[PDB]
Amino acid sequence: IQLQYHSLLLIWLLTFNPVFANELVQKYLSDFLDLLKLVKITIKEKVSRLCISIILQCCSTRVKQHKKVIKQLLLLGNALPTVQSLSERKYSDEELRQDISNLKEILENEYQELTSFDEYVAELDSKLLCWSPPHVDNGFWSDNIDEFKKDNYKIFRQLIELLQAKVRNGDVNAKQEKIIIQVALNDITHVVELLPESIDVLDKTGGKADIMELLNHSDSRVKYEALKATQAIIGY
Amino acid sequence: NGIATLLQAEKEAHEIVSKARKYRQDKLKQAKTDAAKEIDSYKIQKDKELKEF
Repeated sequence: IQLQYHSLLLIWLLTFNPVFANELVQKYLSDFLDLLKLVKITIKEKVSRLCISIILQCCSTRVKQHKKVIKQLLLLGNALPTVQSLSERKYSDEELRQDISNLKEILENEYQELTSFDEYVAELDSKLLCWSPPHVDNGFWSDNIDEFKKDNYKIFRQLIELLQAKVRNGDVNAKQEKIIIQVALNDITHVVELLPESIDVLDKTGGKADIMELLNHSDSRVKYEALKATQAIIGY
Repeated sequence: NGIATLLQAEKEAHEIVSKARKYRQDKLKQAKTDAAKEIDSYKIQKDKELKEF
């Protein structure tokens, strides 16, 4: 615990300088998420305050690309819900509580400009999908069908590439990998049902072959998702 | 799936058959123009005889 507190203090001191904070922001994209997880797990007021200060310094306006860093953190590390949970939780330390409130306000301001499309884009870039509410939201798919097909179906091509990578990674058949594969299959089925012009692009890019290969997967959920995608493709 | 790939080939064959069927309609349209030209040629020949008269 003492070593972790000293490391957090050193990280905050380094992040005090905006140049060093900006350099460390790109050094580890998951550093903010790890710090937030440690702050949530740790019950020490001083450690939580140090973690909050370090997180704020990374997203501070002094550091370069402050808005971009804040948006990336809120999109990838789920900064906004974590800050909302921390604000709901009661902290004995007054300085730590004030830092948590400031971080929550910053996260809310960053998420106000952001939308579900930005979150979907970040999830696609990170190649991580865990059945997001936009995936199961019919209205979100209806309002984002044109966006997916935009730029010569750039989003559709990215989804096809992610599905191909998951199929290549399907040998491991990990639980997270299986969930990602199922989410990708559901997204492909939605993008085929709505604006079927992307179906031809997916077929040219081997999306149909990937779905057929996933139809023989050992996992029951993956097989069911692949069967549903095939039915949406040419099935009744 | 190997069977699914064969089904895709059947779909491609159906698309090829559909393209051939569409080509047959285009070929019929091309033959339709030739048939109309023959009818026009007969009328032109009759008109030429009237001009000669």
